[PDB]
Amino acid sequence: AMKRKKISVIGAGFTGATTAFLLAQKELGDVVLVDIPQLENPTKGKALDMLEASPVLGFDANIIGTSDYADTADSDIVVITAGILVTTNQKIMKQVTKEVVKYSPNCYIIVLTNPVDAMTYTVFKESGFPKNRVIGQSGVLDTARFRTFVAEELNISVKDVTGFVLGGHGDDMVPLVRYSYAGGIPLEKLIPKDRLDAIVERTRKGGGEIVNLLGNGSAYYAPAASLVEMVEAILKDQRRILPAIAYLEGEYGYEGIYLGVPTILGGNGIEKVIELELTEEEKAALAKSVESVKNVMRMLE
Amino acid sequence: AMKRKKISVIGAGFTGATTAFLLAQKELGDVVLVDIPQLENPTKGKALDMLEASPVLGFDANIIGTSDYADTADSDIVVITAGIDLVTTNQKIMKQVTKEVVKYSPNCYIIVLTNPVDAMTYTVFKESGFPKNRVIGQSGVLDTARFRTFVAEELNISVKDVTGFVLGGHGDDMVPLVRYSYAGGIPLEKLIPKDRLDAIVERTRKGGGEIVNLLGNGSAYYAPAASLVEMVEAILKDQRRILPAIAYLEGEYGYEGIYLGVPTILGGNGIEKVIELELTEEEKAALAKSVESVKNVMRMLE
Amino acid sequence: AMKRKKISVIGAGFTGATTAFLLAQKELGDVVLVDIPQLENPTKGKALDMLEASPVLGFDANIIGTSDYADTADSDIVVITAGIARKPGMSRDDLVTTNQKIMKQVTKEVVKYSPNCYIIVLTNPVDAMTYTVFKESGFPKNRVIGQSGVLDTARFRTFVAEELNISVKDVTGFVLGGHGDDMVPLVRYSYAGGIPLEKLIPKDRLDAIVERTRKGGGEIVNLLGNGSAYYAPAASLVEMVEAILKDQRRILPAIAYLEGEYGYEGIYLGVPTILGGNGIEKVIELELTEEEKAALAKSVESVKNVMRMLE
Amino acid sequence: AMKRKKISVIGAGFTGATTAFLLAQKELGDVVLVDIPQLENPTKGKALDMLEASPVLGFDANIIGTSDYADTADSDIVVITAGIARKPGMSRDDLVTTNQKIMKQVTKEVVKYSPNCYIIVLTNPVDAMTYTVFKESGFPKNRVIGQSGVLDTARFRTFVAEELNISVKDVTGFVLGGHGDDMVPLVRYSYAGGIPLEKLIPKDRLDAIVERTRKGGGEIVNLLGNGSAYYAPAASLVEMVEAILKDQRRILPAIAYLEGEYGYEGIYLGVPTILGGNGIEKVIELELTEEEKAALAKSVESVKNVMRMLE
Repeated sequence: AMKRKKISVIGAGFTGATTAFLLAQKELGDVVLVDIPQLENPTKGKALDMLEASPVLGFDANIIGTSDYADTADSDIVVITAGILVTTNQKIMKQVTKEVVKYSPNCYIIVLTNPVDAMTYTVFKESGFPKNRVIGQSGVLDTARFRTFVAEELNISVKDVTGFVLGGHGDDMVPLVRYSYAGGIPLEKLIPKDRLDAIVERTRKGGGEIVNLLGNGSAYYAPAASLVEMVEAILKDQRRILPAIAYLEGEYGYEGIYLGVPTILGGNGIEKVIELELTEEEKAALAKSVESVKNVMRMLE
Repeated sequence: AMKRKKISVIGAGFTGATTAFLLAQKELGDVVLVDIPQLENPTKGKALDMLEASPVLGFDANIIGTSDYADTADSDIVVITAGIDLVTTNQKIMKQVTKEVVKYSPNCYIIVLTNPVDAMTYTVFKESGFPKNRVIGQSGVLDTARFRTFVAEELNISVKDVTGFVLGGHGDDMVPLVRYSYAGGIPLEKLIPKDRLDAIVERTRKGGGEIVNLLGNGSAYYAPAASLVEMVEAILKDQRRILPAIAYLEGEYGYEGIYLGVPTILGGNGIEKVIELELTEEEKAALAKSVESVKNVMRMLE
Repeated sequence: AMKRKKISVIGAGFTGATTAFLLAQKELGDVVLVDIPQLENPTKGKALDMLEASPVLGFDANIIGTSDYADTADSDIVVITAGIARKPGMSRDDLVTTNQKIMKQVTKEVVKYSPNCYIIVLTNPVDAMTYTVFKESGFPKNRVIGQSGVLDTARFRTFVAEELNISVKDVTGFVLGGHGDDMVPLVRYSYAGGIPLEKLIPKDRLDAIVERTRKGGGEIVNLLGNGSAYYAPAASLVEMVEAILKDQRRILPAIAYLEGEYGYEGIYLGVPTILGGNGIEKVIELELTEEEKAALAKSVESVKNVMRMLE
Repeated sequence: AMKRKKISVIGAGFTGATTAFLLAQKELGDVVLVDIPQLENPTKGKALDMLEASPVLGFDANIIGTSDYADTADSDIVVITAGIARKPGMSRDDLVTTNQKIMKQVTKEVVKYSPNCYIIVLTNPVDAMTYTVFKESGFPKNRVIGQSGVLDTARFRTFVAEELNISVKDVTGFVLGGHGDDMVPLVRYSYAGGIPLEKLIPKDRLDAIVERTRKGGGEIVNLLGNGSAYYAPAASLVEMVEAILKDQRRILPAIAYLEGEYGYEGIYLGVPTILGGNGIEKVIELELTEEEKAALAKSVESVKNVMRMLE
């Protein structure tokens, strides 16, 4: 019998709630929205509010809020949005992963939780899943901001701007501006150095730019979207080329780390890590980024 | 030259924000999200966050946050979600918002959410000087949305094949016609026993409070935002939908000078027509009771 | 392993091609367009053209033309659109028997390569052709459906929308039975925003709308000069495909096998159904007036007449 | 009052009809499908069939078929798919001269009823035919556009995607100039997820892909047997219509009028453009290599040779 995909979203804060609504809207599957029992009634309210929107927006999807992981049973994909001082989010990543793993042993996992490289590593180790089934989000969000900033600079559709991002957020980000185009035209040909360097730099600070404006909590629209593109690529077996936080076993000359790298995202999750020839400057830039990744993994208990 | 539609959403709370995002995602036009000066930076941050989603979700829409009504200039539609003596308080906000809105957008259609929507839409109507077709309240679409959700759960069918029919406002002011409510065209009274169907009707009456009580802070925002977006799309794309709307009556149902939840044609001229149904004597008594409460709330205005 | 739904479309004429293109556009799954060996090249050419559109319209769906039914293997759904239109001089019997032989040959190949698929039939006359596919397939009755009532309600809704100047989205039609003289419409279960149409459209004009629905297929035939409708038939197939693949549990009229519903058994008939992950989840049985019962009896009489032309 | 955009499609062959159907489906505005008085009934049949699909696919749009250009009055956009394929006995010159007359006759009617529309031309040879529509209309250059590069990039991306086994959404092609030998593809400006295709595909198979792109139109002709591509050509036209109606400011390749760009004047040429609410907002000039400059000059000589065939 034909049955809908089941997707569970852990964390019913703004990113989690938004991701649940975007998945249901696209009819990608039934959605279970999970958070802690103290937040049970807010979570139920959000999900039911979302379900009450379905006759109007015209999507068929079930949406339930819960504090019981039993309801996540046989999820095809789980999206981890929980957490808030790295050990804080490590222990949450461990308690969550254990519960997710029991009810859906065959599930794929996407981790938003900061810092993503280390939090996705924890979820990988604790799960005992193969490496293709545990992905973190980072590069798509940085790519999204960079594309927004270049589209504003050139006054062109964001559809025709591409960014290229290895590594994580802020100072850990390794952008290849030489693999960044407008309609396939290298951006170094279109935007003078000061303004381009200023866009790379707004991309680094992009997460903080939103926190500072809000005054409380962090970004949620663009992060939720980023998670949803990654989920869609798996559920619809799209074999997208997307930057993902993936477990390395020799690629770029590193091993036993999660790093932000170009991947093929398909029905098996990470189909493959793509290995690029970097310039000496990019190699140097990435080596620095990885040292920062090792620096956080050693912060783990 | 081909120009995008412009929509301003007043109120950058959860309903306002969710409405702006849904409008952009549908490529219905450029979106200006407005609130008070004290909240300007939070408004810009929500708007920028939404726009930064656009490369991933793959829509071309401009989203900007502001506290300056000049950024709302030449809006095709404005959605009022601003608000929280509830009547007396919100009346003040509606007069002040509407005076800025019409200054900058003299030819716009206005859709009002703010409760109580019957008295707040009346206040926007009188303050604006606009003809009745251009000043619209949201109520019944949201009530019908909950009703259909509940009926879809009850029968285990697509929400797409469930119809509700709702005159008047929320809760006890709601005048449902279950004889005009269907699953795949089949009267629900044929498919759901009376005890469960009255429970669904009562659940619809209370539906707004049910979310408020679960959230603990604030009210529903997803289904309200969707409800608003369905009405915006009907006007912007000139669809001539039959939808329940809070519309100004000049004779219809034997009432005049009030806004009331009634079935409407919604198109490019706004409310094209208020539809007049033959009501049974019970349904006329229910609607009179509902109108009594509307007049009651209008007698708290100044 | 998350894997894509697979849909085979049998028949590469205008309705088949349009159905493949719509299924792919909606990313409902990978599409295999199938026709006879003699048309292998035109079938591959239409499929490659559709595929070449996918980057521009922005959908991930694979579309291939073929005449090798091995390429249909593990299809979740198969849409049969193959069959003959009548010519001047052709007996009623010969039209039925020719199309019956196609249905048998196609079904044998389908069930071999996709023994677990759902099958949706368009081929005229759809009651006797869906019956034929059913018997040949050995499938349980929930997995073999015909299309008829969706297309009739689509024309009905188009005419009503034009009469009232409102969105087709807020108009509903309700039809039992097949096309033309065999259609059994229920105007009393037909609405505009939930308002009974008999309260909104005067009897002469509403009666004319029903009649235009009856002749709806003929009207497109006479305008085109050669062949029949394809856009609205194609869309009608897609809505039924989507109901199943996305387990929507839609209420939709379908050509369903009856074992007692409405007082009939051993036949396919247009009836209201719930369409979902298990195909026909339920044939819905309504309280019919005495006139509607008599019109459905005369419609079943035509179904049984055509079933008696089967070899 | 909010009023729908209005698009007229000239020619009710497979590309035109498919274009009309895709436009309606996207709710981009009301569609008027136009052909000659002789095909009025068939044009009306196709338009009615498409409109009767709209309740099922859930789109509100008016679609009419006509032979009366008065029904095109006040179009925001007009798409020209009309024109003749080469008859036996006909030279290239005769094919040019014949379609030139159709462009002129069509354009006269279009501008009489839609003095402010944007015009997009499919008709081959598109460089010389867009030029004809430009000069007959008396419109500014931003308002008259041909389609070519989008279709070639669609075929290219399809071939690259099947080579690398990845989403067509993550492949880009970059083509200057027209179809066949006139095509000037920049493989160095062609990527997968931003990665140059030269670093992912071996030269021999990349060369075969560039060659398959040149022959792409003919591969479809040869498979079909009796007509050319329609699905990818219609989709290409629709992406360009959408960029103008939704003022998207896409970077898309288009047949555009040059006054000095790449050193060329007084010709339409396949070039990268910004396409938005003003039509061609800008022709983008690239810094080309000496080989690329030489290839474009050869392609431009092909464009000038055809332009000399015009009367």
